[PDB]
Amino acid sequence: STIEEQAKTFLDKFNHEAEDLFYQSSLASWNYNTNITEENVQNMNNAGDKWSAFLKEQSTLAQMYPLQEIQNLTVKLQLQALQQNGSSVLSEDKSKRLNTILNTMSTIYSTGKVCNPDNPQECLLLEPGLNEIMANSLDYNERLWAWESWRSEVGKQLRPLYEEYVVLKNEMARANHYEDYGDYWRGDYEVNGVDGYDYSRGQLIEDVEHTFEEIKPLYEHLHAYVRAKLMNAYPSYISPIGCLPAHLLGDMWGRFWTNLYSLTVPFGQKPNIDVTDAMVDQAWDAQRIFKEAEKFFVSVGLPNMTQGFWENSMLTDPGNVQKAVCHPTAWDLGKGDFRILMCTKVTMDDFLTAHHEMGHIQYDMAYAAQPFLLRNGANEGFHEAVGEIMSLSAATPKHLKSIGLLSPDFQEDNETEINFLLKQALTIVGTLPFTYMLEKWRWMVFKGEIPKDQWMKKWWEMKREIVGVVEPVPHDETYCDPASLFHVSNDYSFIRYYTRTLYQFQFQEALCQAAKHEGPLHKCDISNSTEAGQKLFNMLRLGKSEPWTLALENVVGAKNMNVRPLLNYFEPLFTWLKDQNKNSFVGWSTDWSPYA
Amino acid sequence: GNYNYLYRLFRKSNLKPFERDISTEIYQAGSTPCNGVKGFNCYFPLQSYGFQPTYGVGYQPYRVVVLSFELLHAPATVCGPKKSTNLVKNKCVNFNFNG
Ligand SMILES: *[C@@H]1O[C@H](CO)[C@@H](O)[C@H](O)[C@H]1NC(C)=O
Ligand SMILES: *[C@@H]1O[C@H](CO)[C@@H](O)[C@H](O)[C@H]1NC(C)=O
Ligand SMILES: *[C@@H]1O[C@H](CO)[C@@H](O)[C@H](O)[C@H]1NC(C)=O
Ligand SMILES: *[C@@H]1O[C@H](CO)[C@@H](O)[C@H](O)[C@H]1NC(C)=O
Ligand SMILES: *[C@@H]1O[C@H](CO)[C@@H](O)[C@H](O)[C@H]1NC(C)=O
Ligand SMILES: *[C@@H]1O[C@H](CO)[C@@H](O)[C@H](O)[C@H]1NC(C)=O
Repeated sequence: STIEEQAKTFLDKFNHEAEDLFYQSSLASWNYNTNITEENVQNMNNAGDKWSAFLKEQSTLAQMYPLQEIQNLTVKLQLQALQQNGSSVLSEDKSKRLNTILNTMSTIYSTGKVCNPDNPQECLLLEPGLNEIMANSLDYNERLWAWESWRSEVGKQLRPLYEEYVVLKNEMARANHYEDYGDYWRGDYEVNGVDGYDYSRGQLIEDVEHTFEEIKPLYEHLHAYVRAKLMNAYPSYISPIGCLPAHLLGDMWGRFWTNLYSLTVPFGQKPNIDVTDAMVDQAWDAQRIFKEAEKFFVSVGLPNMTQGFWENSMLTDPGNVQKAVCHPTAWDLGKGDFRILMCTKVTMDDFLTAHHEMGHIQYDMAYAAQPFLLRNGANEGFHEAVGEIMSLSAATPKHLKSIGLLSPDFQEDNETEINFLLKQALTIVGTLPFTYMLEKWRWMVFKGEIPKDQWMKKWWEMKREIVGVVEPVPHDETYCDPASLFHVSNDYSFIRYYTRTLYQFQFQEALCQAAKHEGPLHKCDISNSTEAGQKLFNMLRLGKSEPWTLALENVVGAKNMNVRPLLNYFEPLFTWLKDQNKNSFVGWSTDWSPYA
Repeated sequence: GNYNYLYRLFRKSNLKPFERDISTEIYQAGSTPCNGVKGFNCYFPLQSYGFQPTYGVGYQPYRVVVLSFELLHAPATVCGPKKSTNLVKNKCVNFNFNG
C-alpha cells in the first residue's frame, strides 16, 4: 500500500537474503584465512563477486523508494545505508581504473621488498624483516638507510598512483553529493533527523582540534622526555631545542612509540609486571587463556561463548604443512556464528589480544537481535573501543592477582605505576598527533587546500608543527611518504584510532564509576561488577540502530567526545613528567637545528 | 547448505489456526500487478533456510511435532495404556476389571 510498508517488506527480503550471502562470503574468507590454497582463493573471489553484485542490485532497487515518505528512524537508517551509490555513480572506465589502482597499491605494499645496494642477492620484506630491525636496532645509519630506501622505493612507485587516486576519489565523492572524499569519510559520524542529538560533518574537525588542543601539553611533555632519553641514547644527533629525527621512533612510520620503552624506562632497577614466566611454569595453554577471558566476561555479567565458538575457532597455529594468516581477527560470520582466528602464543601480548578480540566477539554477539544492515557499531570508534577497554582492564595488576597469575606479595608502589603509565602513553598517547596530522593532511589534500606541487612542503611543516618530528634529509615531490603505511595506501579511514582512543578512556571512566572503584583510574578493574556490564550491554545491544551521541549519553552521560578522561588516566604520569621537565625545555622548534 | 526447507515470508492476511498455505503465487506488496514475474515490489513467498552445521543454536534446525488433542461428541477411543496389578486370588481384595 504505502511507500513505507513497501520499503519495510523490501528491507525484510533484503535482510533475509543478505544474511545468507554475507555468511557464504564470510565463510569463504574464513576458509581462505585458515587454509591458504588456490581453490579457497577462487571460492573467496566468487563469493565476493556475488556479494558485491547483490549489493549493487539492492542499491539499484533501494533508490526507487523516496526517503521523505518514511518516518520510522530505523527503516530510514537502513534505507540510507542501502541507497549509497558507492563507486556505481562513477563511469565504468574510471571505476575500473580506480579498482585497478587500489589492487596495484595492495600488491605494491604487500610485495614491496627493499635491501641494500651492492648486496642484492637476497632482500627483506617489511613484515617481519624490516619490522624487527626498526623495533630492535640501535644504529643510526642502519635505520636511516632502511627508512630512506623504503620511502624511496615505495614513494617513487606510489606517487603517480596516489595523484590519480585523489582525483578519482574526489570525482566519486562529488558525484555522490559530497564536498570531497574527506567529507565522505566524515559522513560516518553524521547524525541527521534526531532532535538535539544531530551531529554534522563539519563539527568533527572542530571537535578534533578542540580535543587536540588539550592533548597538546601532555604530548609536549612526553615528547620532551623522549627527546632527552634519545639524546642520552644517541649523544650528538638530537638537539635540545629541535624536533626528533624520524627514523628513531621505534617503528617504521612513527605509528607507535611502544618500542622505545627499553630506552626510555624511568626505573629500570624496579621489576616489570611480566607474567609470561608464571604461565610457562603453570603450563597455561591458549585454551586456558580463552577460558580465563570467558571467566572475565562472565564476571562482568556478559554472555559466555557459544559451543560453536569453541568448536569452530582456530586458537593455535596449525603447523608447518597448513598455512594461515597470523594476524588476530574476530569474525562475525553471521547467523550466530562467532569465531576468533589467532595464532596464540604464551605471552602477555597474546593474552591481552585474546581479551581484545573476545571483546570484539561480545560486541558482535550483543547486536545479533538487530536487522542485518544495522549490525555494526554506532560509529567506527566504538567497535575498537569496546575491545580496548578489555585490554585496559585485563592488563591491571589487580586482574593478574585475582586470576592467580601474579604473586600475592607483589609490591605495588608508585614507580611501577609511573613506568606502566609511561608504556601505555607511548602506546596510546603517541599515536594521537600522528593520527590527527595524517587525517588533517588527507582532508586538506581531498579538499584542495594543498596543491599537488606543495604536498610535501606542507606535510613536513605539519609534522614539525604537530608531531614534533623532523625529516632527516629534505624530500622533493618525487616522494610519496604518507602512502608507505597500510591504511592510507589501501583506502582506509584513519580517524577511527583517534576516536577509539578517546572513547576508550570515556568508557573506562563510565564503567569504573559504575563499578564504584575508589582509587586511580589506571588501577581500576571492571571484573565482578554486574552493573558495569549492564551499563555496557545497554549500549552494546543497540548496534547501529541508535546515534553514537545517544549511545555516548547512555554510557558516559555526554553528547560529545571528551578529552578529560584521557588526561585523568595519565594524571600521575603528567605530574611526574612535569616534575622531570623542570631543567629541560618543553616544546620544540620547527627550525633545522637537529639535522637536515 | 540445505535449501530443502522453506518458509512463507509474506501473505496479505494472517493465517487461521491449523491452516496450511501451499500456494506459490507472487506476493503483491505494491499497487502494480505482479503478472507472475518477481520484479519491483513483487517477491516470492517461500524462502529457504540455508541450514549449515556450523550455525548457532538459535539458527540450527529444530524438528517440531505438535500433538493436538481434541474431544468431540463421539466416544473417545484413542486411550492411553493402563497398567495391570498382579492378580491375587483367594483373598478379599478390591477388584477393578475393565471399569
Ligand atoms: C587445508 O587444505 C588442504 C589442501 O587440500 C587439505 O588437505 C586440508 O584438509 C585442509 N585443512 C582442513 C583443516 O580441512
Ligand atoms: C520501526 O520499525 C521496527 C521494525 O523494523 C519496529 O520494531 C519499530 O517499532 C518501528 N518504530 C516506529 C517508531 O514505528
Ligand atoms: C545514485 O546515483 C543515481 C544515478 O546514477 C542517482 O539518481 C541517485 O540519486 C544516487 N543516489 C543518491 C542517494 O544520491
Ligand atoms: C554458558 O553458560 C550457561 C549457563 O551458565 C551454561 O549452561 C553453558 O553450558 C555455558 N556455555 C558453555 C560453552 O560452557
Ligand atoms: C613515590 O613515593 C615516595 C614516598 O611517597 C617518594 O619519595 C617518591 O619520590 C615517589 N616516586 C614517584 C616516582 O612519584
Ligand atoms: C570475581 O569472581 C571470581 C569468580 O567468582 C572470583 O574467582 C574472583 O576472586 C572475584 N574477584 C575478586 C576481586 O574477588
